[PDB]
Amino acid sequence: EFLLTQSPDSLAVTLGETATITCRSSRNILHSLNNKNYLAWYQQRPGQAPKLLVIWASMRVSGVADRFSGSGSGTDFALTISSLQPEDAAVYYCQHYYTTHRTFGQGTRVEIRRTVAAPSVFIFPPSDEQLKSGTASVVCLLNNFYPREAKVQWKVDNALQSGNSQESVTEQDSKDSTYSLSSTLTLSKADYEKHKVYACEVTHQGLSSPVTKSFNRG
Amino acid sequence: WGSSGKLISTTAVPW
Amino acid sequence: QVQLVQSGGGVVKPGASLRLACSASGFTFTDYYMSWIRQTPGKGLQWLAYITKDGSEKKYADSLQGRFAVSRDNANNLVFLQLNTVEDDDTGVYYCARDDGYYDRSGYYGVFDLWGQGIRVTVSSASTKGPSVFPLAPSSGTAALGCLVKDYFPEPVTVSWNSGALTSGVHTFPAVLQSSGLYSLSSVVTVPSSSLGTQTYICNVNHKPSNTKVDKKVEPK
Repeated sequence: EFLLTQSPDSLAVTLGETATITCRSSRNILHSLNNKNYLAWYQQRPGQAPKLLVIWASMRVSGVADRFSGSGSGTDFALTISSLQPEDAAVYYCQHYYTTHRTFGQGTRVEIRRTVAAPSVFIFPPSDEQLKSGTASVVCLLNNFYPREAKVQWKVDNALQSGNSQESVTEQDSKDSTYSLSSTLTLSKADYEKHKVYACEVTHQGLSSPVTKSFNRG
Repeated sequence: WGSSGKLISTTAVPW
Repeated sequence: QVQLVQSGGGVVKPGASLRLACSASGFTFTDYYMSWIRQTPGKGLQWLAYITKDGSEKKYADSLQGRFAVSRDNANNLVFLQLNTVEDDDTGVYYCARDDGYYDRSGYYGVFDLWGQGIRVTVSSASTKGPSVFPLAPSSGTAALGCLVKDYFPEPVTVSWNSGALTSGVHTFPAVLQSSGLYSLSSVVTVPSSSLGTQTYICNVNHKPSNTKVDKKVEPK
């Protein structure tokens, strides 16, 4: 019935500059009886509960920095963060309370923008301990890169792999505003011993051409 | 009129 | 101190039931509606349920098909959420929240001004299992080394290096869920390649759900 759609999904902002996040409602949430928009904004930092920032679309709650400003009316709303500070990197959510069945927008992730930084790439063969157990995990590390978008491809005897790896990415680093990424290729010991060359190939805006790290089983 | 807490209730009406 | 302290939660088998609790302090509990809100990868941040001050009226998100039941105990400043007939979509982090609003004859209109710390709910038939810890040995400027923390259940694990003395350059990554139903995580650190013959590097892994503590020395191979 009432759908909130935020945009963008994510935003990189230079420290000291201004971030604008929008929230669109599929239905009007301005009530003429009190001339109020039934819209709230929240901030959620990694590992923490959301925090209430703004009520009635534009009223900051107690303790909230005045570099946050809510605006808009009816169906179209915005949260503007002036003079962005490092603590402002967070996921922001809008929430309506125009009906008794409240919903949130999908969240907008605000990250700190910094200069491009290429990853340092490392590859780790399976340990002898693990192999004795019947499985081989090969790990590729992409260390301290920016922007967050990176592509890791696994190649086994030069053959591109699909479906047998998993990856994850750290939160943005508080010190240097970079990301790091870990990818694991998992094979059975038997499959592992059927091939020689194991490689991870990394594509990233800071690399003029893709970087490959590899080893020969043995 | 009912209030849960007071943040929203006390600001829902101009008066 | 004004706060909401959550408990309960944890692992629940598909189809079974699980209870979440929240304990309120520092405010007049009976002056407030209370709500539960979860965060799941598939459905985002999602309001689930509210209960009125005296516990007599309850409202729920229709998509829950009546599977969840909220209740409160005003004599002990507790609110509860029971998840029934749980399914894989119910895995996530569940929050209690104080609900500040107004109500007229049309309904209740409010926001969430105070939140518990969140509790992890894992819907899984997997059994508790402590991790295997395998070295990620430095290759043989800067060297990288680490530990692979594999095949544990449930979340979470913590990893430190050299009993917490080594934090610069450490990255402990979000775990991934394998098709076996067990989790796998890596933790890495970058160090001077020149330290590899003279500095000891030990990863300290703690998996509280299984009472497993393991220290693994990581050496060049």
